[PDB]
Amino acid sequence: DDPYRTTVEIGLILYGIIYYLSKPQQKKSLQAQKPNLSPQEIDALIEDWEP
Amino acid sequence: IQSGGPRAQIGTTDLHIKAEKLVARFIGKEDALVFSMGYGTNANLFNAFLDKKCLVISDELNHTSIRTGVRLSGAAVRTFKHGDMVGLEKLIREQIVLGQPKTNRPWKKILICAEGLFSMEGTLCNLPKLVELKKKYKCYLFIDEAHSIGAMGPTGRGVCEIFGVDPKDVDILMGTFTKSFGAAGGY
Amino acid sequence: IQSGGPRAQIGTTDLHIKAEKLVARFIGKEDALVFSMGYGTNANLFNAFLDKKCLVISDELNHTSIRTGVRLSGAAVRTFKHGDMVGLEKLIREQIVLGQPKTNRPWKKILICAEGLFSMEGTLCNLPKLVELKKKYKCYLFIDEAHSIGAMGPTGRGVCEIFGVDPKDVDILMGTFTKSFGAAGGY
Repeated sequence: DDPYRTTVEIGLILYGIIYYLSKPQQKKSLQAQKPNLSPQEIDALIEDWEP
Repeated sequence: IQSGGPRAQIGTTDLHIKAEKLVARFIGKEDALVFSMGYGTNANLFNAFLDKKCLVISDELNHTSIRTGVRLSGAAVRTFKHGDMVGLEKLIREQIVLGQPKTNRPWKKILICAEGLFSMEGTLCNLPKLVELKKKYKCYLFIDEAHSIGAMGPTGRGVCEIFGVDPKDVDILMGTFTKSFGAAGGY
Repeated sequence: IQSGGPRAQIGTTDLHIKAEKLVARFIGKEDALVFSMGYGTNANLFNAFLDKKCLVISDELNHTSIRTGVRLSGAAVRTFKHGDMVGLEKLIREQIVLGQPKTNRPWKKILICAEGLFSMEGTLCNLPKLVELKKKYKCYLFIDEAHSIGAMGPTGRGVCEIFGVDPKDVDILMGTFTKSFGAAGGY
C-alpha cells in the first residue's frame, strides 16, 4: 500500500537522526578508559612515577 | 685510500681522534663519535638502549631512518600532530597514567624524538617548550639536525644558538656532514 | 606489686629478660617479646609494618583482635572460605595478577593470617600446604596459636610439632599464657 512506502522513508529518517545524535567513541579511548579517576588522583600517579 | 677494518680491531688512526675532539668542541658537548654513514647511524643507534618495555613519542613527519631504527628497536610508538603542543602534553599525561598495554604496569622510560629543521616544510621546532616539558615530566629528548648544523645560527652552531638554549639540556645531538660541509658521514 | 612505667623508660628488670629468653628457647625461635595483654598485642601488632598499599589474606573465622588490628592498620583485606585451599590458591594467583585497585600497580607485600586451633569448631589447620604455597608464591605467614601452645603435641611445643614442620618456615608466632599456663599475658 501507499502508507508502506511512506513508512520505509520514516524508518530511514529515524535511523539517520538516531545515528546523527550519537557521540563519537573509539576503541583507543582517552583517560576515560578506566576511568575511575579524578583530577586530584591523577596528579598522585604522575608524581609517583620514577624513571 | 684503504682502511683496515672495524674500529675495534684495526682501522683507527690519530686523524679519527682529532676529528672526534674537533667536532666535540665545535658542537659544545663533552665527547662524540663519528660514523661513515648517516642512514646507518640512525638505523643502528636506537636498538642499543631501547627495549620492548619502553615508549617512543615522535612527530608524524620524521625521516625514514628514524622509523627504521625504531622498528628494529622493538619499542612502542605514539605519534602527535605537527606543531601541536597541547596534544603532546595530553598524550604524555595519558601515557604516564595508563602504563603498559594489557598489564598497566609503568613504563621503564620515555623518549622524545624531533627534527631541528624540516626540509619538506622549511619550519623550525619550538625547542624551549620541549625542554620545559621534559624538565617538568622527567622525560628524555633526542634532536635530529642535519639541515641546520652549519647553515643556521648567528655563528652556525645550530638550532641551540638562535633560541639561546644551553646545549646541556638536550640529551643526544646528531647530524651529518653531507649537507653543508661537502663530505659524507655523520656523528 | 608495683611497676615503674613504660618499658622504654623504666620498668624492665632481670626477670623480664629471663622470661623472654626462656620463652624463646622453649618455642625454638631465636628471640621473643613479652606483653601484659593478648588482645592489645594483636590489636597493636599489625600497624607497625603494614600500610595502605599492602594486602592481607585471612580466613573467615578469625578472632576479633586480628580484625581490629587489621582495621587499625589500614591495609586491604581479602577472605577465603574455611578449609578451602583451591580457592586460596586461585585468590592468591588472581590478586598477584590484578594488582592495586583503580591503578593496577603491584602490591608491596602480601601476608597470610591463620589460626592454629579454632575453639568454636575444634579443628586444625593444614600447615604443610600453607608452607608450600608461601614458598612457591613468595608470601609471608602469620600463625595465631593460643589454644594449642601447651595442650597439644607429643611434648607440647605446639602445632609445629605434630606435623613435623621446621619452625623456621613460619615468620611470626604468637600466643597467650592464659589458657594453659594459668597466668595472663602474651608473647
